[PDB]
Amino acid sequence: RLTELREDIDAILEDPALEGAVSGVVVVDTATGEELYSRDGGEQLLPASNMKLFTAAAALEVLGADHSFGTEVAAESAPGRRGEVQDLYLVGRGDPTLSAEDLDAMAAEVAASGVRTVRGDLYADDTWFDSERLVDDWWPEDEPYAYSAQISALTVAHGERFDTGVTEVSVTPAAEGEPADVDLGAAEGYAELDNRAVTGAAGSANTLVIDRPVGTNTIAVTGSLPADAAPVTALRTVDEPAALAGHLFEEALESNGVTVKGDVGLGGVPADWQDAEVLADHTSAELSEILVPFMKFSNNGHAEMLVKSIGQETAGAGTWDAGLVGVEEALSGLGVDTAGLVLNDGSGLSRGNLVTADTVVDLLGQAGSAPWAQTWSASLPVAGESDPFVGGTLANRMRGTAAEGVVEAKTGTMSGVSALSGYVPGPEGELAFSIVNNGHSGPAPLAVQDAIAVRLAEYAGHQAPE
Ligand SMILES: *[B-](O)(O)[C@@H](C)NC(=O)c1ccccc1Cc1ccccc1
Ligand SMILES: [Co+2]
Ligand SMILES: [Co+2]
Repeated sequence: RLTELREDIDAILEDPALEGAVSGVVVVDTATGEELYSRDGGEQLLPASNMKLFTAAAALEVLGADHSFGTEVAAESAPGRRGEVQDLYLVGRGDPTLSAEDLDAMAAEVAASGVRTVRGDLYADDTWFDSERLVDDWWPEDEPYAYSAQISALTVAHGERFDTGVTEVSVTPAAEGEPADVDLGAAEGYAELDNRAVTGAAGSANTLVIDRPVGTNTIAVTGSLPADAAPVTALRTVDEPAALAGHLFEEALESNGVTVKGDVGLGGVPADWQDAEVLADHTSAELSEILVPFMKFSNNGHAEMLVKSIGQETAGAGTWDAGLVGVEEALSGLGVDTAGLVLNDGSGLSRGNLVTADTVVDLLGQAGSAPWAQTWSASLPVAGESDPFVGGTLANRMRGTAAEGVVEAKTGTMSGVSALSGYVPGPEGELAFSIVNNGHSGPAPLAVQDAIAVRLAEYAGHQAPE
């Protein structure tokens, strides 16, 4: 095809959805190196979550595909005869998957290694990273939601998708007139609850709202929920994620016969502790396994944690500023030319980011030529696949088309921003593309993205199913 394929994409790209918008669309054969389509490939645009590609590759570079994260528990000395200690520390070192059950097993160890009592205070130590909890230009009004999760070294991850810094809020109706039962889940007895919610008559106005008023650690429920309606689970953030982890760990300890007589709160392992006793430790799966629930579902926590991890590796500075310089650096070292990159964050959430479709495709190029390449591939959503962990953010797109089970792309979405970028493998060769829609006045031009994606899939020796 080539110029015929060009014509096909030229046709797609006029669509009345893309009215008033800029679009970096770039296609390259991995093998031939040749450029197969270009348009505004050098234009600066916000990537939203496509930023994640840059973060993922950097992290792979700087930490290696087999890097593992640690949590541990420490006291100044071994427990004393009746099984006692003074202060006690739960210490995060950036594990983006540390779970309530992981906490449990660590508690069980503290018991197993002799401790009957924490006769002083328990600290949640998250100082491996700085404590700047949110990016300069993140929007305040987003904060209660999961994707705006606070960023902290010590952070508990909820459910199999390892969403950090949240709690699940359960809202279950009673009967018409009667109020509704609200659970804060993991955050119970950590965050405040202000339940003004009320079950309404069956099949009526659903007007429920689960909020955390800016600057507070209070879950505000308000509005109505119909009696016949199904129970609403809902993911919501909390302030100081390490304090929550502290609280959960108190719960864990007491639940393993370890009494905690003092306060729970934030604290760093003191410098005057030269022979600290590591009573318990946990180790996350290596970075390879972590990239999946990260990239599949586009997890902001993980991204921004890895930036601060890149920060700690290259500079010993668990900080966006260093993490970010260590991102630019990593990439330059990968062959990627970063002239057009503007880094504000690692997830894409920052409006302050900028990219170009060549900078993307460049990166895609350099990535498939890598010791890690394979694990990089394993992270990206694969179109039209039911199983959330295969489909990721593309599970419900390009179904029953050439691209289904073929195209390896990464999504990026925001009020005025869309993006699709990855690999089109197949019989007639591998292929690499970037489509970065920006400023479109309506809904995210997903039809265009998908229509182009299928085009390439056919171009690779695939057929639409029947
Ligand atoms: B990325 O997936 O573009 C990511 C940075 N976007 C968000 O986290 C985001 C921004 C604004 C509103 C909602 C969300 C969540 C989201 C949006 C699309 C796909 C996945 C998650
Ligand atoms: Co509790
Ligand atoms: Co096929």
